[PDB]
Amino acid sequence: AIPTNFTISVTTEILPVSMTKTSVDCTMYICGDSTECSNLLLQYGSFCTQLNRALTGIAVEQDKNTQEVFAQVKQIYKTPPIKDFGGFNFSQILPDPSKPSKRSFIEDLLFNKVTLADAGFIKQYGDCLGDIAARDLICAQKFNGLTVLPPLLTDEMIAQYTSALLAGTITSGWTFGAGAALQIPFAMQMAYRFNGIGVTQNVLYENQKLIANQFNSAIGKIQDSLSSALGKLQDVVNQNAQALNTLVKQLSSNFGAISSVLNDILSRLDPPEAEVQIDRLITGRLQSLQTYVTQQLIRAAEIRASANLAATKMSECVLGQSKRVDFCGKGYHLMSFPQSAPHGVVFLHVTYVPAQEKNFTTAPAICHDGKAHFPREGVFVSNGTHWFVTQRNFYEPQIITTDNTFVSGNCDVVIGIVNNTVYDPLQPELD
Amino acid sequence: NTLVKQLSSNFGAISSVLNDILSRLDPPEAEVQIDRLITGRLQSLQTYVTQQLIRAAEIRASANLAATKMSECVLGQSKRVDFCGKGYHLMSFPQSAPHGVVFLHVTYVPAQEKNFTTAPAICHDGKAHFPREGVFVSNGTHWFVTQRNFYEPQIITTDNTFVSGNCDVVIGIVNNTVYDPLQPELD
Amino acid sequence: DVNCWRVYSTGSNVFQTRAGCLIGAEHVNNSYECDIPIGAGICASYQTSQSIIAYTMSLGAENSVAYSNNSIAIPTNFTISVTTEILPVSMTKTSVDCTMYICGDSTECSNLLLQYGSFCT
Ligand SMILES: *[C@@H]1O[C@H](CO)[C@@H](O[C@@H]2O[C@H](CO)[C@@H](O)[C@H](O)[C@H]2NC(C)=O)[C@H](O)[C@H]1NC(C)=O
Ligand SMILES: *[C@@H]1O[C@H](CO)[C@@H](O[C@@H]2O[C@H](CO)[C@@H](O)[C@H](O)[C@H]2NC(C)=O)[C@H](O)[C@H]1NC(C)=O
Ligand SMILES: *[C@@H]1O[C@H](CO)[C@@H](O[C@@H]2O[C@H](CO)[C@@H](O)[C@H](O)[C@H]2NC(C)=O)[C@H](O)[C@H]1NC(C)=O
Ligand SMILES: *[C@@H]1O[C@H](CO)[C@@H](O[C@@H]2O[C@H](CO)[C@@H](O)[C@H](O)[C@H]2NC(C)=O)[C@H](O)[C@H]1NC(C)=O
Ligand SMILES: *[C@@H]1O[C@H](CO)[C@@H](O[C@@H]2O[C@H](CO)[C@@H](O)[C@H](O)[C@H]2NC(C)=O)[C@H](O)[C@H]1NC(C)=O
Ligand SMILES: *[C@@H]1O[C@H](CO)[C@@H](O[C@@H]2O[C@H](CO)[C@@H](O)[C@H](O)[C@H]2NC(C)=O)[C@H](O)[C@H]1NC(C)=O
Ligand SMILES: *[C@@H]1O[C@H](CO)[C@@H](O)[C@H](O)[C@H]1NC(C)=O
Ligand SMILES: *[C@@H]1O[C@H](CO)[C@@H](O)[C@H](O)[C@H]1NC(C)=O
Ligand SMILES: *[C@@H]1O[C@H](CO)[C@@H](O)[C@H](O)[C@H]1NC(C)=O
Ligand SMILES: *[C@@H]1O[C@H](CO)[C@@H](O)[C@H](O)[C@H]1NC(C)=O
Ligand SMILES: *[C@@H]1O[C@H](CO)[C@@H](O)[C@H](O)[C@H]1NC(C)=O
Ligand SMILES: *[C@@H]1O[C@H](CO)[C@@H](O)[C@H](O)[C@H]1NC(C)=O
Ligand SMILES: *[C@@H]1O[C@H](CO)[C@@H](O)[C@H](O)[C@H]1NC(C)=O
Repeated sequence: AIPTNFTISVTTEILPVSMTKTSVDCTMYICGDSTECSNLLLQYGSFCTQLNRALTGIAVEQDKNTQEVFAQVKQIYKTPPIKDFGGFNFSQILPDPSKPSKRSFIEDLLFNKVTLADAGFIKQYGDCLGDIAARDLICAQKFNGLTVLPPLLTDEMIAQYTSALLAGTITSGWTFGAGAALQIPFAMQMAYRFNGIGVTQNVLYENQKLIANQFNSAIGKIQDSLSSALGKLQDVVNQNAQALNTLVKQLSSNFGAISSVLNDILSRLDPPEAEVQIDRLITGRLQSLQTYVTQQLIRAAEIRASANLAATKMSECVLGQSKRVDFCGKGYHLMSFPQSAPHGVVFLHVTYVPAQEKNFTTAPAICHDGKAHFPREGVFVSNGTHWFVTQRNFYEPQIITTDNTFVSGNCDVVIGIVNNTVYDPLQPELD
Repeated sequence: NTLVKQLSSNFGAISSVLNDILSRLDPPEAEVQIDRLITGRLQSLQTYVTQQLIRAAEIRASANLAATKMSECVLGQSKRVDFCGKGYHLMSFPQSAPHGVVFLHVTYVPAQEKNFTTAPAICHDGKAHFPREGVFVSNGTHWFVTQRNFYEPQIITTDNTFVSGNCDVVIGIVNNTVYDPLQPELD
Repeated sequence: DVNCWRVYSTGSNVFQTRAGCLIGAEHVNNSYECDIPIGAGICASYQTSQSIIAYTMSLGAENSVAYSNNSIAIPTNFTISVTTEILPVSMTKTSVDCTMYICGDSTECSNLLLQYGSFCT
C-alpha cells in the first residue's frame, strides 16, 4: 500500500523549566518579636543555617535551568524587513513591534492563560498595615519570614532569545547551530528537509502552493485553539503557593503545650516554667520547616529533569532535523519553532503525514535474461497489467530501466521473482 | 563536619555532655535529660541520611548520561545535534578523572564562506533538471553544481542531475545547457 | 521591599530596580556580562577609584543575516576543533556507627538507646 497524497501537521508540546525561588527567616517564623524565645532558640542555629543553604542551592539551580534552555546562542539575530519566504506566513510567531512587550501574538495568548500568584515583587510595609494584613495571603506570609525572590532574566529577555532563535532558523536553516549562519532561500531549505525524510525534491517544488497553504491553515488552527491547556505550568504555581500557605497555617498547633501563642505563655508564667512550653513549640516549628525544605528539594529535582529534556529538545528539534521516532512530534519531523511561556516553553512541531493509500501487487526482483534485477532505492509495483518502480513514501511510477535497477546473480534463488522486461535506455541511441 | 559540629546542641537539656549529666544526677532524673539528647541526635542522623539519598539520585542521573555518551560518541559517530560537541561530530576520546570522566570531542567547523546566486532547477529543452545530491550555483556568468558543505564546482551533465516534468510549474527555474557527456563519444 | 525610609543608612547612590532599592552602587549606562547577579536583569561588579557599579546585563552581539530569495553562502575552508566535557560519576561512600555517635562510651546511654534500634538499622 503506497500513499498518494500528504498532510502537513503542526502540533504543540508544553514543558516546565523553572519554579519559584523562596527564602525563610528562621527566627521570624519560630519566635516573632519575642526576645526570650530568641535567646532560647540560640541553641539551634546550625539547623537554620543548614535549611538556608539548601534553599539557596535550589534558587541558583533555577536560573541555571533557564540559562541552559534559552541562552544557547549568543548572537541576537534580527528578522529581515522583506518577508519573502516562498508563501509561508510566520506573522503569528514573529514579534509584534507595536506592543510594549515585544511578544508574538501566540506568546501573548499563552501568557494570559497562566495566572501568577503575585504580580511584582515590591509590596511595601505601608501597603498592608492593619486590616489588609492577615487577610491578603502574601502579607500574611511576609510577616512570618517567608519571601519570594525574583528571577534573573525578565520576560522581555526570554522573548528576545526566542525571537533570535526563530530568525536564525527561518533565514539560515540549521547552519547557525553549527557555526556561522549561512543564508539560503526558504524553499530550498524546505526541499532539503523533504530530502531528509525520503521524498524527492520535485515533490516539494511541484506542490509548493499546496504545502504553503496547509502550513498557514495549521498555524491558524493553533491560534484559534489557544483563544478558547496549560495545566503542566499552572500546577507548579499551585504547588508552591499551597506549600507556603500550609507553612503559615501550621503555626496554630500546640505540639503538646498549654497554648500555641508565645505572648500568652510569657504572661501568666515565669521563665523557669515558661521555658519548657517554649521549648516544645520550638521543636515543633523546626520540624515544620524541615519538612517544607525536604519536599522542596524533591520537587526541584523533578523540575531539573524536565528542564534537561527541554534543552535536549531545543538542540535536536529546533537546531536540526531529528530522525528518532516521536521525539519531535507524531509523523516525519520537518521543523520546530520555540515559544516562551510563563515558567516554561512551548514547541511547535511541523511534521509530514502520508494521506491517501492505494493497493498494488509487488515483487522482490525481476528476471530478464536469467539475471535478477533489484531496485536501487525504490519498490516494484504493478497496476494489474504493467510493472513500474516507485519510491516508498510517495507514488510516482516510472519505467524499469538498467539505469534504475542493479543486477545480482541468476533467478534460481530469489523466492518470489517475476518475469518482465528491462528497457536498457542505450540501444535506441546506438541505432 | 556539620554532623560532628551538631554534637554541642543541648536540645533543651541542662547540658550537651553526657558525662556532666551522669555525674551530679541520679538515674531517675538523668533519664529525662539523656532522652532529650537521644531524640535530638537521632534527628540529626536522619536529616543527614535523607540529604545523602537526594544527592545520590542526582549523581546517578549524571552517570547514566556519561554512560550514554560513552556508547554513542566514543563507540560510534553521532548525528544528534550538540550531543558530542559543537559542530559536526567526528570522534571522541575518553580520559579518567577523580570521581568522573572527561570527553575530548573532535568536530568539523565550516570556515570561509562565499556568496553565490542559486536556482532550484534548470530548464534545458522543456524539461526540468534537479541536482541529485548537490546545489546549483552561479559565479555571475556561468552555472555549476556543487556539494552543500564544501565548494567544489562542476559542469552540469546528465549523469549529474535528474529530470522530472516540464518547466511550467517550478517557481524560480532558469535557462542553461546540460552537457550530456555521451554525444562526443558517439561521434 | 522599599521603593526609593526603612533603611539602615541612606548614604548616596540610591538606585531603584525592580528587585528593590540598591544603596551603595553606581548606575552606569553600559551593558556588560553579568558578574554578580542582583536580579530582574540587573547585575553588579567592582570596577575602576575602584567602586561598585550596577548595570543591565547584555545578552550578546547583534548581527543580521543577509537574506534574499536567490542567494546562498557556501563555505570554502574548514577547521578541526577539539573541545572538552567534564562529568561526575560517583561520590564518597560513608558508614555510621549509631551507638558511637549518640552515646559514646556511656553504658547507661546505650541501655536507654536500646529502645530505638530499628531506626539505626
Ligand atoms: C491532496 O490533498 C489536498 C488536500 O489536503 C487536495 O487539495 C484540496 O482539493 C480540494 C478539491 O480537490 C479543494 O476543495 C481543497 O481546497 C484543496 N485543499 C487545499 C489546501 O488547497 C489535493 O487536491 C489532493 N491531491 C490529489 C492528487 O488528490
Ligand atoms: C499573514 O497572516 C496575517 C494574520 O492572519 C495576515 O494579516 C491579516 O490579514 C487579514 C486580511 O486578509 C486581516 O483581516 C487581519 O486583520 C490581518 N491580521 C493582522 C494581525 O494584521 C496577513 O495578511 C498574512 N499574509 C502576509 C503576507 O502577511
Ligand atoms: C496500467 O498502466 C498501463 C501503462 O500506463 C496503462 O496503459 C495505458 O492506458 C492509457 C489509458 O487507456 C493509455 O492511454 C496508454 O496508452 C496505455 N499505455 C500502454 C503502454 O498501453 C493501463 O491502462 C493500466 N491498467 C489499468 C488496469 O489501469
Ligand atoms: C566564472 O567561471 C567561468 C568558468 O570557469 C570563468 O571563465 C573562465 O575564466 C578563466 C580566467 O579568465 C579562463 O582562463 C577560462 O578559460 C574561463 N572559462 C570559460 C569557459 O570561459 C569566469 O572567469 C568566472 N567569472 C567570474 C566573474 O569570475
Ligand atoms: C515606585 O513608586 C513609583 C512612584 O509611584 C512608581 O512609579 C510609577 O509607576 C506606575 C506604574 O505603572 C506608573 O503608572 C506611574 O506613572 C509611575 N510614576 C512615576 C512618577 O514614575 C514605581 O512603579 C515604583 N517602583 C516599582 C519598582 O514598582
Ligand atoms: C584553509 O585554512 C588553513 C588554516 O586553517 C590555511 O592554512 C594556513 O595558510 C597560511 C598561509 O596561507 C599559513 O601561514 C598557515 O600556517 C596555514 N595553516 C596550517 C595549519 O598549515 C589554508 O591555506 C586555507 N586554504 C585556503 C584554500 O584558503
Ligand atoms: C486494500 O485491499 C484490502 C483487501 O480487501 C482492503 O481491505 C483495503 O481497503 C484496500 N485499500 C484501499 C486503499 O482500497
Ligand atoms: C504467496 O502465497 C501463495 C499462496 O497463497 C504462494 O503460491 C506464493 O508462492 C507466495 N509467494 C511468495 C513470494 O511467498
Ligand atoms: C519466466 O521465464 C522463464 C523462462 O523464460 C520460465 O521458465 C518461467 O517459468 C517464467 N516465469 C513464470 C512463467 O512465472
Ligand atoms: C554576502 O552578501 C551580503 C549582502 O551584502 C554581505 O553582507 C555578506 O558580507 C556577503 N558575504 C561575504 C562572505 O562576502
Ligand atoms: C525573487 O524576488 C524577486 C523580487 O525581488 C522576484 O522578481 C523573483 O521572481 C523572486 N524569485 C523567486 C524564485 O522567488
Ligand atoms: C528560457 O527559454 C524559454 C524558451 O527558450 C523562454 O520562453 C523563457 O523566457 C526563457 N527564460 C528566461 C528568458 O528567463
Ligand atoms: C544614561 O542615560 C540617561 C538617559 O538616556 C541619562 O539621563 C543619564 O545621564 C545617562 N547616564 C550617564 C552616566 O551618561
